[PDB]
Amino acid sequence: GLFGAIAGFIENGWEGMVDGWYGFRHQNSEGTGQAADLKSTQAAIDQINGKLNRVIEKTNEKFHQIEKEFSEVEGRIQDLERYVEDTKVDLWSYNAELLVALENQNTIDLTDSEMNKLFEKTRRQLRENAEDMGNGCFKIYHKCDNACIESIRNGTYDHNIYRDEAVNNRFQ
Amino acid sequence: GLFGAIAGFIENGWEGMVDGWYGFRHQNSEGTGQAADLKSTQAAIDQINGKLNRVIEKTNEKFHQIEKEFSEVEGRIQDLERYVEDTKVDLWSYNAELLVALENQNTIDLTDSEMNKLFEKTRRQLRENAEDMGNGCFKIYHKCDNACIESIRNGTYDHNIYRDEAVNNRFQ
Amino acid sequence: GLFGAIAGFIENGWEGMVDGWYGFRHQNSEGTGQAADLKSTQAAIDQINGKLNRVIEKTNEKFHQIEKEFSEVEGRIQDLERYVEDTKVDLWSYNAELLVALENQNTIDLTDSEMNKLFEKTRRQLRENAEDMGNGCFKIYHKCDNACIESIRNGTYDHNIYRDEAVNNRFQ
Amino acid sequence: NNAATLCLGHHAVPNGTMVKTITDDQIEVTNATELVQNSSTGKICNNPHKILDGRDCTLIDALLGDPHCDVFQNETWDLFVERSNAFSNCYPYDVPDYASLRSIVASSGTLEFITEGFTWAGVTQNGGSGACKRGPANSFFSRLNWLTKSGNTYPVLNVTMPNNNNFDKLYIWGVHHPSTNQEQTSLYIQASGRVTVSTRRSQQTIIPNIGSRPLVRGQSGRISVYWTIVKPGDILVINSNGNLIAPRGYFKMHIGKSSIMRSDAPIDTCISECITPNGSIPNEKPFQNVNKITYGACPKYVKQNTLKLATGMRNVP
Amino acid sequence: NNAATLCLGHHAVPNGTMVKTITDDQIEVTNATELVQNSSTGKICNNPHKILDGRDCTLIDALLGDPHCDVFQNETWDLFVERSNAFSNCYPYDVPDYASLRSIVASSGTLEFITEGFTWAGVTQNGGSGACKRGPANSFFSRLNWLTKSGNTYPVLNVTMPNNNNFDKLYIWGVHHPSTNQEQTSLYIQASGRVTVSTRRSQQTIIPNIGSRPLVRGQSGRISVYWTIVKPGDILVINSNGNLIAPRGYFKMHIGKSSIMRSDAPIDTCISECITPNGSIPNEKPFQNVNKITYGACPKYVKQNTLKLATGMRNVP
Amino acid sequence: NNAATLCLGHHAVPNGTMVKTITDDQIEVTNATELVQNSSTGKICNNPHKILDGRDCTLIDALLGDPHCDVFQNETWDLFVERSNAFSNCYPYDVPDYASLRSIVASSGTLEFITEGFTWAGVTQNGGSGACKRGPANSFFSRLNWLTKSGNTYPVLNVTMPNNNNFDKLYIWGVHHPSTNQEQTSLYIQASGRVTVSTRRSQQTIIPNIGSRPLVRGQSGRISVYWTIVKPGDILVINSNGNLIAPRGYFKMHIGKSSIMRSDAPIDTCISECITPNGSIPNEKPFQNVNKITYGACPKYVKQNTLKLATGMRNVP
Repeated sequence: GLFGAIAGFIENGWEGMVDGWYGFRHQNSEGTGQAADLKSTQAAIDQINGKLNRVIEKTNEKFHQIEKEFSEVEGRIQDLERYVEDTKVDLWSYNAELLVALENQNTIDLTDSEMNKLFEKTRRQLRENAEDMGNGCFKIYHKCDNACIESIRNGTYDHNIYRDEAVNNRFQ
Repeated sequence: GLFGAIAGFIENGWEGMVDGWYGFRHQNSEGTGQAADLKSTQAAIDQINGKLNRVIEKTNEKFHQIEKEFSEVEGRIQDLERYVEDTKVDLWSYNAELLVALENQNTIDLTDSEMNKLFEKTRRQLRENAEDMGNGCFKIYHKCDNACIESIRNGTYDHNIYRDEAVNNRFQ
Repeated sequence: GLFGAIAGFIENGWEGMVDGWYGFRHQNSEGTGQAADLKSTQAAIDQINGKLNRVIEKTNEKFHQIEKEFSEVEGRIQDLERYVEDTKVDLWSYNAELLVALENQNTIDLTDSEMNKLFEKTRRQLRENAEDMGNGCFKIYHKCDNACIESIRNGTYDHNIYRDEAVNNRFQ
Repeated sequence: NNAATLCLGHHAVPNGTMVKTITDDQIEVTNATELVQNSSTGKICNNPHKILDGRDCTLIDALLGDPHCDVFQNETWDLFVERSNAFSNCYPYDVPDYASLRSIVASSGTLEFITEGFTWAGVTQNGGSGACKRGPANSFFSRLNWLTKSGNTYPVLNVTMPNNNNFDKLYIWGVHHPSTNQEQTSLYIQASGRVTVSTRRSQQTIIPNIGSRPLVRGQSGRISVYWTIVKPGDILVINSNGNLIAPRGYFKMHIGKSSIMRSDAPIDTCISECITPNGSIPNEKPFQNVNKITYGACPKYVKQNTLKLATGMRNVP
Repeated sequence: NNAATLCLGHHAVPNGTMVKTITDDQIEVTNATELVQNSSTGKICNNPHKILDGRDCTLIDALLGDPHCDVFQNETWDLFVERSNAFSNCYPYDVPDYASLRSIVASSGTLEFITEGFTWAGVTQNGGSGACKRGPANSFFSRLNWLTKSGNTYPVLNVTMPNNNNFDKLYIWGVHHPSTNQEQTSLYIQASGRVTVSTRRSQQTIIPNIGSRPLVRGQSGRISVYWTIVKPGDILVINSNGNLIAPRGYFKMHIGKSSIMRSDAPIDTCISECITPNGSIPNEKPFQNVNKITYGACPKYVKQNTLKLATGMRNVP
Repeated sequence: NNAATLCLGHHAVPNGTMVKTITDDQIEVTNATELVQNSSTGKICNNPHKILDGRDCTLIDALLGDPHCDVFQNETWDLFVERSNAFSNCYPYDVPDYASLRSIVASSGTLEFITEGFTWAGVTQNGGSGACKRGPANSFFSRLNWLTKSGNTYPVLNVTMPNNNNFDKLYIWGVHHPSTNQEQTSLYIQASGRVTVSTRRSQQTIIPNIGSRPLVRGQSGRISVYWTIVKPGDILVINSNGNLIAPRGYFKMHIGKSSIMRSDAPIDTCISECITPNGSIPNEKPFQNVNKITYGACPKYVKQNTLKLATGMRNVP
């Protein structure tokens, strides 16, 4: 993908996470866990649904048209009837090939965006109290328990509180 | 948007800035201000103008064509005339639906790029003398007055000069 | 481009590099050099080749169609024949204009991605032992010879080894 | 406990799907969806469109009134289904420009027939024939009227019938081409008839053509059929000295969503907007691969049997 | 003063616009622009295209020379505007394949008529009629020549007229169908005429068709009209023993950008490349919603009444 | 040596190419590729399609059997190449609906002719003419049979020929229109002939049309040509009292990829899937600018003479 998060610096996906598309797996003093992140999981499920018939009509409704099969050879006029259809079918057949190829490139890109934007909403919160390991996990350099993590996840985490202690465990 | 700068980490847009699309609002010893940035404001206004008829012709010029309305019922031949038109109109009607949807996705993406590229031309200049607050503003950790800011904005700012003093105010 | 690496923070391209699309030019104690990087040079050459007839058919094969030039004036029926063709030609002529313009925007974007993803696979390896100069080169702050560079390039470089010495040459 | 580890990531699946993009012919994903409809229950749902099963009758024979199509008099349809096994069983005929007569009636969506008091002075009405029996008895197209001689003369017929209505009238009529001159005169006295139906604005004149044709239901003559539309305020005028096969009235013309389809699919009670000759189809998907021929609210025919749209992100187990 | 604060950002607006993208049905933006032209001043600008107002005349009647269309002789147009209120006022007629005759003349863009010395030996020229008056006097189509008998005989006409020109010649002629035999013979002596116009490469033969038609300007006969094109170096040959309505000459044919439109819009002095039956339109926008019928340099007709392209970034006040 | 410098970057070139994207009308790149084919060797490769050079013959004259087209009897083609310099050199003729006759035969892809034992009782077969010579001798279309009188009578011909084959039969025939009545009777005894070819399901009747036409190879009469298709299990019936130009047999009809093209390009030994009237073209590129007329596996005609796709990244020297 274009940012190179999904199948990029992140090796893998978590076949357990039956609660969301993105989220967090923490490892601390008390143990571990795993929780969905609804704000950026909704942002993909709203972009991917309003992308379907943003471009196709309320299913066009047609009635009496031209005949498209023939019992008898007739020449010029039927040549023209057949060619008119053949011409249309090849254009819709291309339009629908290209439609999908573009939508699929975009779907795949907008998700690889949503992952790498969670990573840099988060990297920005943890500020200087931690480090980008380079595998999608940060190493937190302080005592961080079940309400310290939960304050990150719900985007209210206060970095000042742990600022000195975390510069400590880091460089001493 | 795809990088998540505009309506992303940046909360808001400055309804005063009647001088440009991007730019800087500084707050220092002397007070504050606001100035346009023409180099990346031109880069959007050149991408958005050469994107209009990069793809549509010099307006095709047509003359005698086929009749498209009829006083009398006639059957097979008029069936075919009507279908030929109906068929074309639905293809142009789709082409122009998709044209816009693609251009509009792209316009919106190329601008969200231009913002987040100004932020990382700038973050790269200020080097280690300052910090990403996580709201689109850096906190400069030194005395920075009306020609210190203006040296950043015009991309000649020398980071060495303030290097020690700025590591000072930072970590002491 | 969308990330602003190629023709962005990187001024220039190396008209010598007849061995790859991306790679490294190092300058150390022993001297200098230049080596291709095949992993992200292949990633563009695989994206750009499977992008050609991902969307166009196995060249449609047509046989007896309608006549498209005429010796004699005839009126209604020939009006319709000509209009059918004229109508198709203008739709394929648009489709192929738009095809290219979209593919070309994408080619140019996927390469500007591949460069800026090599830079942040690398920036992530060198961790804190070096600094983003802001021109696409890092300044390594330690003794780094012909097997120290080669350990970066082949993505096995161990940052711990040089961690203290490199914090040394850096901040003392 | 003086450090922690926070990990960001994404979901995945055991068995995910392959799709195509602008930059991979194939690439794995978490969910996907099919845009092309490629099957059909094989039945034609009789709702919301009014389906009319022609059974043993083609729309023209129903029109004309082949005795075995009498059940279809004054009928109407959104969709006329014509059946491959249909046959004719009346005097043998042809329709110059049949395809068009068929189309225009199919589109009108009605066979409502209004009888009109044509005065046919000096001739015999209600001719019948051995090709067109009603049980054991000799008969003819219900909507047409075979005018033969009376006495030893057939005068020059000259009649008219104005349109004081606010709809168009479709008049159907024909001309009889006999096989031997024995027959020409045995019926129409004259040597070579002529039929001239006209309005203020148009006309058609037909001379018959004596001669033998392949034999059909014991007959080697033929009736050729023709139609005249008469607009409100216009007039109709029939003028012939022999061989006229006359109309009894007119068909109301309508404007609307009506049409005709050839299919052998059976009719069911169910609901389906889209109809194909292969049977009905769901119209939820934007495309379809069942038949370029359709009727109703239908996906777009394309060539592909499958197209997969990504409904989820890239999948790495 | 030992620190500062630098902020990066973007502009915005109080009232911004909603548009659509691949990923929002609606999303706010700073400026936008309309791609579909959906209105018309309602007038047809007489520049840069040469407009020709047909007024009370259809192109065919102007062609043929209905006396009340004499002002249009030898005229020319880029665009012929035909008016809903036009009428005919000459002998009643029909044109087998009228739509085509109309089209080809409209495309030629000229009514330039060249008179040719046809020698019509043994017959009376310049027949007139009560259906086609010039003031109080009896008259006929200016471009045609009604040949009646002379003495008590109408000989077999056999004439020719080679094309030694480097353009195609359009010959227009007709055949008269009388109502009663009194008239057939009262004019053409013979019992049943015949008209055979031919080139080296083609021919057309028309037998008349006696009989009554609805009555029009005191007439229940009809003239049927036909055309022959004669290429450079080809020859024309007219050959008839009665009922020929003869040409006086030919129409020059041209190749070019000429056409015809039906509209009731009035003609104005202004400049507009694009013309619709609804009146002219600006052609700055790539699309238009005014009419699928157009002429000139015009946007593309589509179904949508509006489409908004983003000319600026996303807007967050 | 207590520090190093690592640089990341990209390749470049001295002379790179300009292309277009959604956001620059021009922008420099490292490699590019042309998607529109705009030239032609100028020759038509005789593989893999079976090309048939008509030379001095049009497909209809080859069909009918103009003596100078005898080499083309029973021939076949995937592609028939008709040459601008072709001429006819037999009795002069016309084909109502020529364009269609031509199309259907071209598509059938064969002139295979099967002779059938037509019994023509009471008449002379093998009429010849001065317009259609075989060396010094008088001749006629090989596939047709001019029936004249015998004794001082021409009886009413009434023949038939069932189709007990599993393919369709194409029957070609005509009607002779003489110039003077001297000729009508000098050949067919009767005053005015008639030709009625029919099946179970259709019929065509043609009255001749005496009169003079421009003179061609010493003749001012004309033969008009007509075709009848006869489906398996159907029957053919010819019925005429004069002027019939009779068939000798039938043409086998085929279904398949066969067609016809007008071109003056010479035929070569080489291989090319795509053929244009301008000569063959390579079909590697998705598009082409050589001709909207094509045959075979061909790129798509478009208007543009060039379109450049980027095969490499952006180029900054």
